[PDB]
Formats: sequence, structure tokens, C-alpha cells
Amino acid sequence: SSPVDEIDKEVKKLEEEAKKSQEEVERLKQEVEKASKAGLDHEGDSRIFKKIHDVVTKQIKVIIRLIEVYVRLVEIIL
Amino acid sequence: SSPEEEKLKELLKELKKVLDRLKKILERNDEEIKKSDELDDESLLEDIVELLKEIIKLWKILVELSDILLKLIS
Amino acid sequence: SKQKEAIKVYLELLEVHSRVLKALIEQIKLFIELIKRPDEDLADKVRKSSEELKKIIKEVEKILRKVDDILYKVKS
Repeated sequence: SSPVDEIDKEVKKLEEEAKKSQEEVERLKQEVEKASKAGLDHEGDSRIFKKIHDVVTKQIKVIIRLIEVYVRLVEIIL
Repeated sequence: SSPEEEKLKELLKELKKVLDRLKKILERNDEEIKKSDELDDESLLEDIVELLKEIIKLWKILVELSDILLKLIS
Repeated sequence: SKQKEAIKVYLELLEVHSRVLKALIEQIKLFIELIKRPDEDLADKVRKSSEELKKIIKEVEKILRKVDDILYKVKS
């Protein structure tokens, strides 16, 4: 109902996505370390980078949604 | 409309500009990497360079936006 | 290899962006309470979180410089 309270609700939802992102990042770091300790082909390094690229992209998209919520917070008081 | 509010609205429109171009970069980088098989090292670092530049501009606007908001809310 | 070098950069970005998420969420919550009720202690920890973000900017600029160093040597 209230606009600031709607934003508070949206931040708590994005905060949970951050926690899930960090959990996915920790699973990635374990796989990269396992891939680092193994002799990988140039195609093996390719799939590893593509895996890391997807996690990086997801994480930044969570940041962007946070900022777009942040922007809405600024426009409310204006 | 006051000076400090206009300064915030200018930075807010610059923030929307930065976010828009940042999403275009993420899409282009994702599009270029989805070609699979072997990846060129030069273009990979160049795509990273362009991403880092917008990311740096993004944070700089957030830092300045936080300062203006504290002045407005006092 | 240079593809392993771009892997190290992205892993550095993940650790950096995690602290950007944590700092950005704190600032939004602080402004939510500042808009509902002004408090100098809340404003101080906003300035603290803003200064933390400034140091993160410097870390990302260092990452960028190191990548530019590689690109300059690659294109050489």
C-alpha cells in the first residue's frame, strides 16, 4: 500500500536474491578451484569461463535491480 | 524545483543513461560469448574493459547520489 | 594463458560485487529509515557505507589498470 513500504518489501526480496547469488558464487568458486587443479583442455577452459560469465552477469543484474529500486526511493521523496 | 533537487534530477537521468548502456553491454558480451567453441583473448579482455568502465561510472554516480540525498534529507 | 587471466579477473569481480551488494543494501535500508525519521547516527553510517563504496571503486580501477596492462602488452 504505502510507497516506501512497497520499496522496503522489494529490497527484502532483492536481499534474498543476493543471498542466493552468494550461495551460487560459492558453488562456482569450488568448481573453478577443482577445474584449476585439473589439466583442462582449451575447450575445458571455455566452459569454465562461460560458467563464470553467467554467474557474473546474474550478480550484476541483481545489482541493477537494486539500483532501479534505489532510484524509485529517490523519486518518492522528490 | 530548487538547485539541489535539479542537481539530483540531472544525476538521476545520468544514472538511467548509465544503467541503460550497462544492460546493452551485458547483452553484447553475453551475445559474443554465446558463439561457443574457442574464445579470443583480446576481444574477451576488451569486452571486460568496456564493462569495467561503465561499472566504475555507475558506482561514482551512486556515491555522489548518496551525498546529495544526505544534504536533502539533512 | 590469457583466457585463464580473464578468469582471474572475473573471480575478482565476484568478490568485489558481493561487497557492492552488501554496501548498497545497507544504504537503501538506511535511507528508508532516514526518510521515515531523520537520525544523525543513521546519517553517519550512510557516510561510512559511502566511503566503503569509494574504496571499492578504487579496487575496480586497479582491476581495470591491470587488464589494460595485459591488453597493451597483447596489442604490442
